[PDB]
Amino acid sequence: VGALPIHWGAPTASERGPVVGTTTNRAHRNVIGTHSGSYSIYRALAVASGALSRHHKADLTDTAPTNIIGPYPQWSQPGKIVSLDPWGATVAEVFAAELAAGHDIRPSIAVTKAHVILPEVMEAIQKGRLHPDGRFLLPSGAALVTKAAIEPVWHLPGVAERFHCSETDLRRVLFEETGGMYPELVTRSDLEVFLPPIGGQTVYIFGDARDLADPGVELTARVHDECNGSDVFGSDICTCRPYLTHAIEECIQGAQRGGVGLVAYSRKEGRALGEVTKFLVYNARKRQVGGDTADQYFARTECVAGVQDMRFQEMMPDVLHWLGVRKIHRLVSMSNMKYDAITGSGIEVVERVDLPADLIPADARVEIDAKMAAGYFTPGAVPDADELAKVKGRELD
Amino acid sequence: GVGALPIHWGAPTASERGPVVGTTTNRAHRNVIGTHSGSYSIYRALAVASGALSRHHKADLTDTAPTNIIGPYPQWSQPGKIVSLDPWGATVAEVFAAELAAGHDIRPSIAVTKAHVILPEVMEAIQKGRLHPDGRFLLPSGAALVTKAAIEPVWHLPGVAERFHCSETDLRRVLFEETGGMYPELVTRSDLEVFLPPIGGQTVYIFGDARDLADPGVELTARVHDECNGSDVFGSDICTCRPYLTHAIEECIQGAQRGGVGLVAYSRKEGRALGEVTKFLVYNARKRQVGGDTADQYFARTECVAGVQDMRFQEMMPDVLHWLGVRKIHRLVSMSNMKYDAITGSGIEVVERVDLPADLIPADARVEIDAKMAAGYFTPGAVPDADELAKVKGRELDG
Ligand SMILES: O=c1ccn([C@H]2C[C@H](O)[C@@H](COP(=O)(O)OP(=O)(O)OP(=O)(O)O)O2)c(=O)[nH]1
Ligand SMILES: O=c1ccn([C@H]2C[C@H](O)[C@@H](COP(=O)(O)OP(=O)(O)OP(=O)(O)O)O2)c(=O)[nH]1
Ligand SMILES: [Zn+2]
Ligand SMILES: [Zn+2]
Repeated sequence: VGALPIHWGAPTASERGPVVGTTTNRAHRNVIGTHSGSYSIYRALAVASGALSRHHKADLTDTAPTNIIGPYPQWSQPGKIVSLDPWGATVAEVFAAELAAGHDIRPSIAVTKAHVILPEVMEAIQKGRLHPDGRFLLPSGAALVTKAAIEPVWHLPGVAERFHCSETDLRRVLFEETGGMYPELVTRSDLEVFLPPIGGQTVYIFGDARDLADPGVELTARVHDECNGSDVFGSDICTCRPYLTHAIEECIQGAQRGGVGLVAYSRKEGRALGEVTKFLVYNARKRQVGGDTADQYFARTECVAGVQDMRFQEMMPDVLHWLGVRKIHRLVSMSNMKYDAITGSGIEVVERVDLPADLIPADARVEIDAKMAAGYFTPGAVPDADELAKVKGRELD
Repeated sequence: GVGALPIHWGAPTASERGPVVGTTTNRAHRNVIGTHSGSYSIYRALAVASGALSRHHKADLTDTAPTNIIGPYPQWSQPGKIVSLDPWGATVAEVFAAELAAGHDIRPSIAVTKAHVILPEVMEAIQKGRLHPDGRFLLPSGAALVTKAAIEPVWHLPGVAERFHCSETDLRRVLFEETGGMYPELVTRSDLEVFLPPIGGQTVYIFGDARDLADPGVELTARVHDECNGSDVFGSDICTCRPYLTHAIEECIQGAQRGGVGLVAYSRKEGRALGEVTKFLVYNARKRQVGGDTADQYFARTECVAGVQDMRFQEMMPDVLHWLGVRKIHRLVSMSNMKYDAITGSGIEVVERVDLPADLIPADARVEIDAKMAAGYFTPGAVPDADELAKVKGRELDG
């Protein structure tokens, strides 16, 4: 009849206990916050307008994962996974008794399958770079994938340790810097788990999810942070979608050669500054005295945002650990921030696959040159001060 | 010091309206619930906790101003017309220059810039002769020249409540309860009317001249598209989303080329605003149910998981149109009766409705679009019957 305890990192589901973040019975709630990231606000609108009963509980029939992921040892190693719930995809199975007992437990992960058709993959086929095999890649250009949507679930003591500050400071600052969101951050130190109203990520798996846990199977992977204006709209000011679709191409070939491929797509728009800040910086970049130069790229963000980047890649490897990933043979990525995080978490990276020069869009030179000067991996020449001062950016029109 | 500046929502001028002060550098100046950047205030907090970002930092807005002048328009002050974004949010540096100088730390909630967008479907449209570069709107590279505006949410709680035909205090209590107590000020600070929710906003892509949006004598082609990452980015063939998005973009480019103007609004409402986890759960149940993935079961599968078919509440979606001065949409590249009802209900005339051509429906999206048509989505001709909707049109899992 009371709220179930949570022992983060315990080796069984029973011992770990379920994340109860629903609101149908507040005496059962054992976390701060609520499911579905931002979309709790829309659920509130649906309740307030009469469309949805505040008493509704999901019918989870037939929703269970299409592919079995874990459990793996990483799920129970202390401090290893702190920003998602390793049991979040299998709650209907591992918490069946708690559900029947009356605890309204929602999945925070869902696993299904798809056929993804990307125009860049269809072109890769037309140009003889890819050849359909009928298993991973079809003649239509469709790739067969497993995909997993993963919503955030933060163990605040683990997150604090991840960031080298005390938990009470992390929680106080979370409370203050959001204008006082969730006073239980400072008022309920007994609650260790937080469901923030932020986007999560989506994992695309090419081949067998279980091979992600076998470091003897060659793994091609990219962690991609959302860039809507490119990932969807193809703006030529940045490398994002070209890098994403190049990685997808490489992942398909990886699977075809008998390995496995992984793309994680994490919702951190604009370096987790959001899109308004991102567009303000573009304007400042193009209007500054001297033109849009690579040697001012980072400074223009700094002046608006007070920081260069807020993605905190130190939590990004949790999804890899959830998947059992223990080694990445081909990391399709250049960022030294991502590379240090992944390898700093124990995961070997064998080959770093930089973005081929011919995929850089017409107004993305400023970005990629600044990034290589800042330490992003490249096999070739790093731009020196003189090359960074070239006005490589297009004028405002 | 000075107290918090009052806010008179929908006042005739920026000065009378008052700035949205949602920063945290000075708590005494805050005059709203919440903070800027939607979801991304959580990351800002992390940056401050880690010591990477000073809690005293304030934006240098030098050179950030809109690339295109949007408004002001009468709709910015019509009662209850715009309740989910701040019409002054793009121009705070100009219209609240005084208050900034009096020490009120005021951030934009809107940014307006320009871009060259290069979509593969547009390149292919050129190869097939559906589109022809003109050098001004569409380049031979396939790049289209656009103005784009990122709009983050700013809610006037009394106006939002009215829009939903419920009392303001009921709306605010339910927002508080159903989020697990997100912002107690919702129930504790009835004097604060304005709420900055931690949700995504939208991005408007304008083909041609933004000022023409306010001129109903200029032919407007428009789509309001709700985010579907798994299609809009990854092209899953279960749904129509990216085909509809890129079809609309093609139509907007052409509209601008003929002397008109185009608009695509891209709103962050993943999975009918249920989010992506619920969306994937429903796909699984669709494909495993007795009798297979059929269109007459499509909406039932969502209701069983989510308790509703849809949470996007299109009732707030026309606000951006009114912000842009749109009074008439000559070609609405959309089918949803929910969107159409909200748009016309809000006073915007719609002339032609442009359905998704049959040949752009992906291989496993037949279930979706048939169910939508049978549910009342616009279609130029016949709607499917009880039979037809009962055909197992959906691919099996793995499949
Ligand atoms: O000028 C820019 C440059 C980058 N981004 C954002 C988008 C996202 O937050 C990330 C997109 O790409 P990716 O996910 O692949 O990250 P990265 O740091 O560029 O590393 P790499 O591509 O080497 O993996 O950068 C901007 O908003 N404005
Ligand atoms: O099976 C589905 C069907 C739809 N969506 C969501 C995604 C988003 O919430 C919207 C996709 O794009 P759009 O913005 O164009 O909405 P629509 O209702 O289909 O109306 P129309 O396309 O006719 O304008 O529907 C799902 O999550 N699963
Ligand atoms: Zn980008
Ligand atoms: Zn879709």
